Amino acid sequence: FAAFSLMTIAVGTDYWLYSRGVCKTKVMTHSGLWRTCCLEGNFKGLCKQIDHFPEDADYEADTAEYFLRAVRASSIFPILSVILLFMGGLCIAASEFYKTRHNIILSAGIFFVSAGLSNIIGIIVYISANAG
Amino acid sequence: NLAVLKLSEQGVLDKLKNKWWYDKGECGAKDSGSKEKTSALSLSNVAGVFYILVGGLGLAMLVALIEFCYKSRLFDRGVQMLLTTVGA
Amino acid sequence: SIMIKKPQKSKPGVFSFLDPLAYEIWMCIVFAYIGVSVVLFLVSRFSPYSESTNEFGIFNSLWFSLGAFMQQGCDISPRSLSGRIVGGVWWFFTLIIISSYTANLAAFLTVERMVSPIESAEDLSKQTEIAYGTLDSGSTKEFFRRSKIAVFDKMWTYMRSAEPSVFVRTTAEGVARVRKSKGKYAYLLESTMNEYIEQRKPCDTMKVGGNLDSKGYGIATPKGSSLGTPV
Amino acid sequence: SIMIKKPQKSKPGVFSFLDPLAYEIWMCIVFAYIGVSVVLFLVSRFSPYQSSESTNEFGIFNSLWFSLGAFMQQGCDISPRSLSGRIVGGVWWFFTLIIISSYTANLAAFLTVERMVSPIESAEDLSKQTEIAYG
Amino acid sequence: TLDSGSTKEFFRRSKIAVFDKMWTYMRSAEPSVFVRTTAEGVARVRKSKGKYAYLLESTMNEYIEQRKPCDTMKVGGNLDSKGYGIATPKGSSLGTPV
Ligand SMILES: C[N+](C)(C)CCCCCNC[C@]12C[C@H]3C[C@H](C[C@H](C3)C1)C2
Ligand SMILES: N[C@@H](CCC(=O)O)C(=O)O
Ligand SMILES: N[C@@H](CCC(=O)O)C(=O)O
Repeated sequence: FAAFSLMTIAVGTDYWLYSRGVCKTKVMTHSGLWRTCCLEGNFKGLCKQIDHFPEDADYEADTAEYFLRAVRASSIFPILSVILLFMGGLCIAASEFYKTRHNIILSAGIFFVSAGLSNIIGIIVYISANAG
Repeated sequence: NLAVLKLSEQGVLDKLKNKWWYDKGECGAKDSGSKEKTSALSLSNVAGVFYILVGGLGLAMLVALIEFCYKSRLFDRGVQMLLTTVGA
Repeated sequence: SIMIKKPQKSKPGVFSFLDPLAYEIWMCIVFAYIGVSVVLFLVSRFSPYSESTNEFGIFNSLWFSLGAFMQQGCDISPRSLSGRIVGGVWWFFTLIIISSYTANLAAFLTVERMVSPIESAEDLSKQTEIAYGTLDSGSTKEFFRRSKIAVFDKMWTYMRSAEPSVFVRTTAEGVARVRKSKGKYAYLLESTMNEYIEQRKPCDTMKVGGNLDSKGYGIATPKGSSLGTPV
Repeated sequence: SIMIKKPQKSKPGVFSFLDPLAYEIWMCIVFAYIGVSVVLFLVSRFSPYQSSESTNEFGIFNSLWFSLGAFMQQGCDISPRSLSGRIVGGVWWFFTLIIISSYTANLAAFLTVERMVSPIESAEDLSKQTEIAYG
Repeated sequence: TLDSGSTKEFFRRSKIAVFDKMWTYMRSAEPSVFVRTTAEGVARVRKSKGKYAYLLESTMNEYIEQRKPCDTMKVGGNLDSKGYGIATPKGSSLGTPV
């Protein structure tokens, strides 16, 4: 329950990093997942929704700089941790009912393992495309 | 016709070309191409290693799951001779 | 001689051995350590069928992964197929990272010295970024006026074509101007002045390059008086 | 002369760790790995003369494990325990010294390179393709 | 250099000081550092074993490089910008059509 709470908080969050950027064009930045919100300026708390659009030399199918972005600005590996985590929480909740088959709670912990396996990948790709 | 050859003979053209192209090396690579920085390793360099690590974890776990699947429920010493003859 | 602002060099701190990686890598290797060992535990103790036959547990596995990571060997090996096929991955994982570690620590333990900018005044003739001047009513300023070496000629050209005045009125004026220009205004004076300014607090100045010529201080008398030969 | 834009500095990709050694050398590594493990399997389990066959513990899969263990600097628990498999194993040890010491010479230079891409040089794709204009 | 040669005359008339000292060393030579034909100096450098350098023009240099036995080598860069041309007597009618 604590892990599910902390992971859902960390997903539902605009405060992960702090850097110097802009708020809304066309500054110490209260930056998070997609809402690159900001503070300490002309206005404080206008959360621009960000995605990918560079102005490059037209990389055509540069996969390690394109598919990486596709996994970055659509969190699938971070969001799947919540899915597996509550999926295993349902099984540890369903331990009591339908019991005395000595098999079901083995299936539960696999979700808890694999969710952290998704989490570590999400952290790696987030730091990767921050410096990307 | 006689003056241009004097300039070419005395290198005045070389001096002017150096003045108006090479003494104004300003932007980037001409000045900073012969310097050195040591290192600092970032995570963007080493990412596929972690990728291989996590994928191998998943593969090994899948192997054990189908092992427990099979042992919950070569062959014919004999046809091994067939197998090795067709392999040869 | 040429005097500039000394760039502030960085000192190696206490934990100056964790340098050839970054802190992201240091936390990711901890995370992966935990994950690899717990996956090895999960694959080991899984009711194979008797049960206490295999030797692995959480604790054994925790220090097995560490003894595989740092090259110190082990006491036991995985014998099950999936345990071997997960241990080989960790074996491959260490051989990249610790090799990168040693090979880059070999790079950090060779050089610590700065790259030494605009030395020997030729780039002072070449670039347009950092300005420079002399003292007005000064023999050095007159020397660059009358000088005929072409690099000195171009330096005199840049000094006479100045926006604003690169020239100053007294020595301490140019001292403070270089102390506040942050590497954007060089300064020309004489070597004794230069080393005296170097040997004072706050030591924020620095002599670069070599010398340029051979001048000399003397005693000056009016022309024709009787003091000349006894002095 | 042909003027085009500046390109962007292509940082090295995912499978760049195996970069300092050429693919042919990796191929010969895999072949030698298989061959050494199989020959070491052949030396044992060769009717050793009630233990007349299980004198050693080297199965084909145990030898496959031992070779890979010896290659990457962590020796396994078992040892060849008899002659003539060991003048395989010592040669394999000499091999794994000389190879990976050559591997880890300048590895850090191979993970920060950032070379350029240069699409066209002697133009002629300005004849061939229709994409990039020129005037 | 080559005798009766434009390069030898160029080092005679040259006024850059490094070229002046080179001309000084060439005119103060024991024995003659000068040669009469091109292949003479080629063989002299092929037998001097790195004790006698040679000056010629870049096209000659790359042609000697692209032949057997390839024992020669061009070093450094160039020095100036000369040019081959067609030569006519002064005032004839062939000048402008050529
Ligand atoms: C497992 N055990 C206890 C049976 C053997 C001891 C481990 C061997 C430790 N050597 C690690 C290496 C050191 C240098 C020279 C080579 C290549 C690398 C640099 C890594 C080997
Ligand atoms: N000794 C010199 C100092 C100033 C300078 O070098 O220009 C003078 O009195 O002129
Ligand atoms: N083209 C030159 C060759 C000899 C030299 O360079 O001195 C000439 O005819 O004089």
